[PDB]
Amino acid sequence: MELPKEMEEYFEMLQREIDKAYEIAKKARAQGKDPSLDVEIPQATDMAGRVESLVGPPGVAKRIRELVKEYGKEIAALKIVDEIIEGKFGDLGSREKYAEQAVRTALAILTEGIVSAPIEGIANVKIKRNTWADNSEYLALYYAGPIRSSGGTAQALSVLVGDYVRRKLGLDRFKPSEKHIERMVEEVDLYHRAVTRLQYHPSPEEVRLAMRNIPIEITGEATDDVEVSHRDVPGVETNQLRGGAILVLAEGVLQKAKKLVKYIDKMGIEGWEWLKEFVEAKEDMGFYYSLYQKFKEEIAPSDKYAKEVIGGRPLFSDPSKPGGFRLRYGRSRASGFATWGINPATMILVDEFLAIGTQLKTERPGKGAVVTPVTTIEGPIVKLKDGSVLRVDDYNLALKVREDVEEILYLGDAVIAFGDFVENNQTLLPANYCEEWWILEFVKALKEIYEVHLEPFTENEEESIEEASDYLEIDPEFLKEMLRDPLRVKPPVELAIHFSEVLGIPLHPYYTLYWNSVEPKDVEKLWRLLKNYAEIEWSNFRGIKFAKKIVISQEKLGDSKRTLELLGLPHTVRDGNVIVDYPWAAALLTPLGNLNWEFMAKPLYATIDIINENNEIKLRDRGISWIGARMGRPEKAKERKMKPPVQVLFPIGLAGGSSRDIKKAAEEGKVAEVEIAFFKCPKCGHVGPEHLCPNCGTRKELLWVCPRCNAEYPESQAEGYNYTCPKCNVKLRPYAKRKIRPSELLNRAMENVKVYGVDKLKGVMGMTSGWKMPEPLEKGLLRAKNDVYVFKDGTIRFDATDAPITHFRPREIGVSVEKLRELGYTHDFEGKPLVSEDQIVELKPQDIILSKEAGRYLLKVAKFVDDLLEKFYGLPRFYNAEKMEDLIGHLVIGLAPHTSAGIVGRIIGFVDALVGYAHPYFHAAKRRNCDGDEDAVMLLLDALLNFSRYYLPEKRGGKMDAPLVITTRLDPREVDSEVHNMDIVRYYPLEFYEATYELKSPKELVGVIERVEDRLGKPEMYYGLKFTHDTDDIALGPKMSLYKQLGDMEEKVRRQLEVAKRIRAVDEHGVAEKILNSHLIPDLRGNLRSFTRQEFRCVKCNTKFRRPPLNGKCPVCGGKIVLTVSKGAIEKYLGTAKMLVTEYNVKNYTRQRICLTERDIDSLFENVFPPNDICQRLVMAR
Amino acid sequence: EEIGEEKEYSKYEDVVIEWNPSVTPVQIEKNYEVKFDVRQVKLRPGKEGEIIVEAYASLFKSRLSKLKRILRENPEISNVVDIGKLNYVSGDEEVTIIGLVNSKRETNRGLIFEVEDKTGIVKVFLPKDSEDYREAFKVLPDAVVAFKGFYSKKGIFFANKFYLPDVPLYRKQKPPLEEKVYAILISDIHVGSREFCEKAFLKFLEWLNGHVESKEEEEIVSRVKYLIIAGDVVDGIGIYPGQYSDLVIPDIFDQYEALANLLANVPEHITMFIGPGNADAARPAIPQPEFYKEYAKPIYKLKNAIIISNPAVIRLHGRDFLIAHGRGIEDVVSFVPGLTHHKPGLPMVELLKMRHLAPTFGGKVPIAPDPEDLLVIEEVPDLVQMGHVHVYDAVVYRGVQLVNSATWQAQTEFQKMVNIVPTPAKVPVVDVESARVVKVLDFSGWC
Amino acid sequence: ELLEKAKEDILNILRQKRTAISRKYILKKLGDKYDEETIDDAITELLAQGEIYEPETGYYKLL
Ligand SMILES: [Fe+3]
Ligand SMILES: [Zn+2]
Ligand SMILES: [Zn+2]
Ligand SMILES: [Zn+2]
Repeated sequence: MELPKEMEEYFEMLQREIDKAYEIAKKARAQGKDPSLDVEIPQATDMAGRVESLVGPPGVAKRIRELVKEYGKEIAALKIVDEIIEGKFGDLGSREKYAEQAVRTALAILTEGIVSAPIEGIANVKIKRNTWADNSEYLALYYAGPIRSSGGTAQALSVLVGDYVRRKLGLDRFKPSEKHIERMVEEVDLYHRAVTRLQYHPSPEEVRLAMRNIPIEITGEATDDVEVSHRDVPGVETNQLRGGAILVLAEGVLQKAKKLVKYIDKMGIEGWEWLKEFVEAKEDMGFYYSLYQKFKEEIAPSDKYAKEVIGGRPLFSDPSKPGGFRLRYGRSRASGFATWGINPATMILVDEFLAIGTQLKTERPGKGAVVTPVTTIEGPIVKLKDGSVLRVDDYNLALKVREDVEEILYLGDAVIAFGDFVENNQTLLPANYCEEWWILEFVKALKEIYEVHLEPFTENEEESIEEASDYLEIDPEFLKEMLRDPLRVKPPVELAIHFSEVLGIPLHPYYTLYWNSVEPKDVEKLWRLLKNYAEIEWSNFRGIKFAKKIVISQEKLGDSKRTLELLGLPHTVRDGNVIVDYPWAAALLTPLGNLNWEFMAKPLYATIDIINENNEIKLRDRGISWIGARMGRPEKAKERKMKPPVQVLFPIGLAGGSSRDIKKAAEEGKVAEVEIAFFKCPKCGHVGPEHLCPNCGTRKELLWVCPRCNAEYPESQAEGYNYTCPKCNVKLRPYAKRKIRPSELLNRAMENVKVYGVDKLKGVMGMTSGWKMPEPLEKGLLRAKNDVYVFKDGTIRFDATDAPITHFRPREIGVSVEKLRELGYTHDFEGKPLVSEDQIVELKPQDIILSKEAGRYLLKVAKFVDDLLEKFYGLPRFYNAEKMEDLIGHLVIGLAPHTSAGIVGRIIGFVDALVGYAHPYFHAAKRRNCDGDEDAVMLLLDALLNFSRYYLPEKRGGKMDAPLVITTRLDPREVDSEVHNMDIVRYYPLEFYEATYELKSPKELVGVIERVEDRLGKPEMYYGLKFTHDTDDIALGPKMSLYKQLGDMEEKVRRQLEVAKRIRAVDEHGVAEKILNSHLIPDLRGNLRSFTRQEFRCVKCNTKFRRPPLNGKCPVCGGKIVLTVSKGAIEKYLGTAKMLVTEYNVKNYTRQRICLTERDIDSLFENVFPPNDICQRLVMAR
Repeated sequence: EEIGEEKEYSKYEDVVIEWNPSVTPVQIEKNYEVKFDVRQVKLRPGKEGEIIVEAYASLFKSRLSKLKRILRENPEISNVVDIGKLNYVSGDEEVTIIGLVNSKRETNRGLIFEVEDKTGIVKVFLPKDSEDYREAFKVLPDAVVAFKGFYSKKGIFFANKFYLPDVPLYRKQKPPLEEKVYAILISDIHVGSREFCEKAFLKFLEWLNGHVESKEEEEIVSRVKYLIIAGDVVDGIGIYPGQYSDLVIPDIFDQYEALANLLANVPEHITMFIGPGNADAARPAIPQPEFYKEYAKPIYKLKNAIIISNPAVIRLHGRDFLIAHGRGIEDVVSFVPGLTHHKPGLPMVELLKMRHLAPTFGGKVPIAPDPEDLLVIEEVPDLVQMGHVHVYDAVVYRGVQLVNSATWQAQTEFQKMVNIVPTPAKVPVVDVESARVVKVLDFSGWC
Repeated sequence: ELLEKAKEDILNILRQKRTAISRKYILKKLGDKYDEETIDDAITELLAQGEIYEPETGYYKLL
């Protein structure tokens, strides 16, 4: 590729920094104090290198690179499989080895080398024979637990690759008996009932159809301990349930059948007709009256998100109900991938249950979303406690009037991108009327009438502005500012009316009330009331008559005041009168013709239709489309600790206590019998767990023990003997059960690193790795001194929620222009030089914005690294950081919990919110989207120094979530498919808006709106992306959610129901029953059932007894015996349930169940412990 | 779990069934006395957990004492020594130990137990060649048993016999009755369900009123003076998730009112005994004292009804009738292989020869905290009645008759999911003089 | 006759676009074809005849 000058320089600068880190990492490791003599994280620059360095075989990178450009990466996998079978890459051995290597390599190529499915998901590949049917050979694939988190798309491709390999090796099909099919049908349903709710639950007929045709077996080892009815099935070695295989069958081939069909068609695989057949079989009146009916028929409300309600997680809007979330089409600076954008005022008025980064269970576009503040869009309309109505579009106003709010008539707006609609295949909803539509109509009208060409959102030529201003008789500066920023700059009402009369465009959306939210009869009554009992003050503007003030008495108005509230018309109540102020009197009286023509209700017509029939100024619908949502999974930004906190990976056993404190064991001078590996010095013969000899100063060799005769062999002899004991002819091991003295080791380490003042130092009960090599204790001492924690591999990690960002301002992240110029930034997004902190700058692919908590933790980690380099290795310091602002320009590694490949990033700033901001390409490179996912960041030098493959767990899944290979360049072509649907246009055109009323599928509009996919291959995919909606600040709003300040369940339920009561579009009575049926009755009944079948425990020991001891004491300890399920567990939720039953109007079934539960709890404990109430009234009425 | 809109149902308010003038009842005096009732005992009189643990300990100690007293009645049992006193005696002297059963393990040469008494815990080994090896092969945990053998200083009690508290092999024959009296046993009505048989129950009610086709049935009906119901009179609410859609009368008050309206057509000279069950509005754990009066009032006001506990013993003309709902049959089936449903007589034999209605703790039968155990069969009865299995069977073991009343509910989906095929609308007829079943009625043709 | 042609052109301009039209646009469009004096003469003759009327100063519309 031929990139511009900037991108190549940026990548070269990143490479120079990486090389600078690697040089120190290499110098430090060569001293011999670590498990290896070289850095254990290789770097790769493309998919081919990652595939070669993850699954092999050696020498495959060049072939992949050659074949990809020729065929296109789908035929390349097949060609690589063919070449591996033929033996071009060496002689592997038996046919099973060839099959395993080919399957792993092909799946890695198709998956792009990031997901750990080829490494851990697939366990074995074996050849088996159809003994019962024909004695013919077939191919079998075994799956492990890690396959359950590898994604749906990776599961089906494995089946496809297995089928291709078995076809290429000249094998036969898998022919199942009826017993196999019946067992699979039972197993799927049993798994769904017992252990986990499958996202897609297949019908038994579909399961049978799948089992009858797949040419390869789908089996594995038992994961859960649940027995099955069908037992001793030939060819299946476990009577227990298998999880990975059934999740593959349910979610890969069935759920993602269409993608598999597309891959089959593109690749050319034959024999997959049944899947294609299954896929194809699977799939006199007013204007607005008809539009509403057709919308209701074609698009139906969805209530899947509101099935479950959890206490403390409120519900904000009912499914497709006016007064909820308005739908606005667009993408903000910090949203678009899967992220919504809402006004910060909405967050405050819901009692701060929503904070930046909080997940939402959404109805229409997708299942989940994340919130991010947008200031340009509108906010809630509220009713005060004295009857006044206000519009809140500011943070300060919401902060000021929160305590006086009585009802929330409208929640606000939501900004959802077109790319999400394309991704989820959601039919377009009718668009509401907004400013960007109005400005397009404005410029089109100017072009048609006066032949003057103008463009919104850009800088137009001066002469055109002057000519248009002369024609329209307005100030040219105002016209320029309105065209440049139509969202923030709005004309007064008199200019809007003049524009509507002269140009012929509709009324401005700002001054249009929710006219279709009220029936025509209410408007008919309001018309007579306003004509008879109202005093109005008039005004003139260029021959146009508009109202200025309306005063009407409250007693005469009567119940028509609710019509004004439903119309969203601000007004005040004073001295028994209702007063309508300046801008809104015209908004109310102008669409009605200033009372010149009478308003009469007629059948099969709406309010806007009647208005448009006999009025000069036309209107458009403002609230046609609504969306509901619910809260789940608050935002997260915190450091990572293993379940018991661990500061060093050193085994201690039970000699340290529950906290596993090495220092405490050293003080008491105990002897611990742990299972650990030792080393032997070649010259003096010292034996110890350290690597360097404490006396000579020379590197030691590992000792191998024989499990039977207990003989020690150094590394050289063990290599010579082929790791077999000559006497016993058994396999040797690197570890043995040995006894150590913690006091001497700790004292020697303390003398070594000159650290003495440490109070606690926590290790592990037992090592998991096969080598069982311990970490040096000096590292633990330094970690304890600097108060940092260690993971399984040996690194320190920080976990946070991820949100997207594409453009930023220097003032938001607290960085001067000089530092940005030192970092390489020179221009803004419009092409002008960077001179001010208020400009908008495009974000480079691998630059990230951290949070304050992340900076606070990473400062400690940097101090730890510097201390380690200065004392342990005797090398100059690297970071030299005194404050978190000194980490700007340094490198990190991003990693996802379900992958085994990392990407390098660079820090450029900090924010106050609890999120992690990065380019969408950065998140796509970790195979994640921004709908509530959590990723990890770690410092590069710390990972290079401390990471070792020897520390990893032996069992499957230990290589998952580990930096086995990192990537130094970012290529949008090989990150993820979802990001290709994201839209990058500055503003949507008129064709989109007019096509919304026809209810089109988004695939018909792909050619109109530019997307990322159209730029792939060209040098333009790295720069030039744009956004629709601006935002003043990306960290404005509440930081922490209210769910974290509530401890008791009763307080949670009370706050939840208060929020439900305040919102107009939520039925609190319906919410009251959902809590009882989803969170309270199940727990009460489960605890009541489990009380009578519990176990008993001793306090000193931890022995479990299935029945109480007769003497009342522990048989061995003699200590006290205590319950497992106590009375407090049963009755913890009873008062809240009683309150819900007595206040809100619930069904009779629930009332009787709760009353019976009370009676049952009371009756069970009668022998042990010898007025206007809901239960008494219920039992007295009948 | 979603509850839909309300519905309109019926409560059987307009059912009247009269008496045939052809059948003239025979004048027989009534001799019914409730020998045992849970609400007759008075229980003797601070962290809650400590008191709960003490209550459970007292329960198990009381069970041990009662079953030890039952065991000692066997003449062949002699020279019983405490487990904590095992070291005093020599290693070649025969001794007998009595205690509960903690764990049973089957080895390649015999059986190994862990037997616990109030003084200690010992490990026992039963050789395979022992005659009473199959009886030890079927012993459920938490049952009081006895062992007879020598003790080795190595710490293993080598036994050669295994005893259980059984029914004695000889019992005196009761005196005859001047007149002949019959009784009828039914259970599991489940009023308020969709699968409840209505036409079958109405035909049953018309059989008690003298509408019969045969002369022998005319003879039998004129001599019926007792009717007994054991558990599951109503379907309840909230038993399992997904029950509202399976209910016709989804309210507890109207369920009991409907049961009262149906039962009012029972003839006047017949006396009814009704007891609680699993689904009924009563105590969540057994033993259950009675129904909640404020909920089940309509069946309290019947002028020929007596509410009894679970379990209870009824003496009819000098013959003892043990009546329990019978949830302990399920625990026997799970443990011992070869005993399945559709033949519930054999699990009943096991329960009887262990002389405890629900021995195992922590299984699938809930046991309530009580200072004293009331589930021990203290006196050998003449007839035992249970339910909960929905399959009819009747066996005789050493002079006692064990009868399992059927159900009035057709096959539900949960049963066909676990493969249980019930036998609906079958009614045993028993003779008081002999405590034996003389006839089985079949109303299953109608519904 | 050139005045009559100018009057016809002025009538044609307003018919195609059914809205109020500023005077500057008319002057620019007519432009070099007719000098300003003739444009004003045509406008005043049209207003005298009553074919068109002015809602505001500098704005004309069909009547
Ligand atoms: Fe039942
Ligand atoms: Zn040495
Ligand atoms: Zn050896
Ligand atoms: Zn203990």
